Amino acid sequence: ASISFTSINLYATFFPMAHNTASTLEAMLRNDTNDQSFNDYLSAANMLYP
Amino acid sequence: EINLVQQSMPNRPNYIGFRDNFIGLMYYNSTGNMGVLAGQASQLNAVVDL
Amino acid sequence: NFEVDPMDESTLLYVVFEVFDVVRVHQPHRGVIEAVYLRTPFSAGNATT
Repeated sequence: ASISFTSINLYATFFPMAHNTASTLEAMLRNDTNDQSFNDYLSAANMLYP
Repeated sequence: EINLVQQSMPNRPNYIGFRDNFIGLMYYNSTGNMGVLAGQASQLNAVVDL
Repeated sequence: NFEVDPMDESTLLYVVFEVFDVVRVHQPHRGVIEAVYLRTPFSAGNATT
């Protein structure tokens, strides 16, 4: 079995929204109290012991 | 009587040893044969090879 | 201390120590993204390139 890669593109999809509404959202999320925060679903240290 | 005349000359000197400091005897800078220095039970490599 | 059944083949034990793994992403300026990674009772010893 073998594989080869001919062309990898990146695709993106952008929500159309009015420019005045868009820039208001941006200005709100460049504050430091409006920082996004995420967590891993399985938050763990993963250890293998023979 | 033909093979009374033959010329013969020594083979090339061809010294074979090891390398300068034992180069290429330990994998370095190879991902897939990376040596690991790790803690007691941390399970974290303290060697990163690029 | 774990006690397990014998098995003829080589085996591993996979122990998961569940933590909080949190990233707090701030973008404060155009074309800039920043992040801080907290991990609690098994903090990141790495911070590799």
